[PDB]
Amino acid sequence: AANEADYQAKLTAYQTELARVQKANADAKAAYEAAVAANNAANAALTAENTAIKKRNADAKADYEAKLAKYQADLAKYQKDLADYPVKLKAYEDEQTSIKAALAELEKHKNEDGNLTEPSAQNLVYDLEPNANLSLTTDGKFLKASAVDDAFSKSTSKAKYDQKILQLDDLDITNLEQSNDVASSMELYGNFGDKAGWSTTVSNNSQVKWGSVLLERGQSATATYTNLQNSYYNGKKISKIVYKYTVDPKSKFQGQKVWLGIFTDPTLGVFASAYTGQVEKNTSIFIKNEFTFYDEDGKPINFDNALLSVASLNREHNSIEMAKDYSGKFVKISGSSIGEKNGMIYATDTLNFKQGEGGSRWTMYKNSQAGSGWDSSDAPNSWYGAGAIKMSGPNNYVTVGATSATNVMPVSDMPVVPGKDNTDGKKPNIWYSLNGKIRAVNVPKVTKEKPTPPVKPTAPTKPTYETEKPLKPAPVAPNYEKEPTPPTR
Ligand SMILES: [Ca+2]
Repeated sequence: AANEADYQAKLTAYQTELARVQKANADAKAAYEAAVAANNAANAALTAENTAIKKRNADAKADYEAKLAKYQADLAKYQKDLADYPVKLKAYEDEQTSIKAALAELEKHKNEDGNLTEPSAQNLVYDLEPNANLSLTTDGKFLKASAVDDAFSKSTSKAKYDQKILQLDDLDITNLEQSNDVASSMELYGNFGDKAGWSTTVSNNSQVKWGSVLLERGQSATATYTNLQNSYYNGKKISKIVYKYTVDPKSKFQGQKVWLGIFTDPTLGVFASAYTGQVEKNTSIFIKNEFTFYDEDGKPINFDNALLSVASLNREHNSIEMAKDYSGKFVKISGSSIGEKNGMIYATDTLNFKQGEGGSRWTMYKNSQAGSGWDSSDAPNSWYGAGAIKMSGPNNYVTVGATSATNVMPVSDMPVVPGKDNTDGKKPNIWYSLNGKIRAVNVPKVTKEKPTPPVKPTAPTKPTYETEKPLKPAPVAPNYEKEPTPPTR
């Protein structure tokens, strides 16, 4: 019995100790598991973070190399321009000095025939653009090329048409006023394509193409000319021109419609007509012109006394072609029949159709007389029917048109041409163009652009790389203590 009691006492001690050791390990395991949880959360986040870090460094690297490609190019252009700067500037200064001297010399002849009364250089080179592209908007009607062709083949222009000639001033617009003549967009017509061997009254040294529209008073067509290759302002390339043509409500042509033929070559101008087959007395047709020239960057060019040519201002015994309501200042060419009166530019004192008639000095068309044929782009004395307008600013305008003489002055103030009636009706149409082809003689031209100081590009900011962090090592397994040995009797 004594042993048994002893054994039981030892047994109790064992059981209690065993319990302690177990609870101790259980708590030890609880901690280990908690450590494992944290370690796993740390690595999981560390992995996802390292992956992200890997991505960012890749992007930063790529974006950087992308900036270097652009930099490498801009830097190459900068160094090149800086190298050329002095040579370009020299050409500029040299020409400016040359122009200054030419102008001083011209001062001595400013009152001689063909000379601009107020000596000036022409900083606007704008006179030939055969490859120009035309795009039109309008609040009027676009006319099918086939409709224009059919119109030329009928009525008053038929005789010429059958002779392979497109006589614009004979075109009867009566046949362009039907709904079936309206096109869904601009269409070109002229002596090209299947009519490449035909003649037109617009030019006799080149093929011409034009888009057509039918407009009423107050309606307009806005032409955007691009792909210009030979035009400049102060030597800087002119890449685009936006020109808006509006039918002047004050036009007195009979009827409500006007045919507008806009040539793809902007320097060729436009043909405007309300001619319906018969001449009209007390008639007129005026077209308002609003235009802006743009540089290569699409920025409007702010003219500084550019010279706009206003030529071929015909004045017959019963008809006056004129320019009015214009921006800028009129500059007269000495000896020219063209002057300014009552805010209008035209042959103010004499006619200019035939020498000896109405005080005209020369005949507009070629004949047996010396100096005849002044009305042509190449005539040496084409200045006889021309003048100029000095313009400044990015937005300029001028209204050009033809009107019966009786609308401008009483018959009593008119030149008399024996055998001709000054009240004779006329056709309400006109061809005209506004460009930089000044007809005055020896006008100095600006061809060298003043270079701007090259702007050095900035090397791209170095990429910011981040390092990936080392993954955390797993927790160490705890060393659980042994359990006591049960006692024996
Ligand atoms: Ca003319």
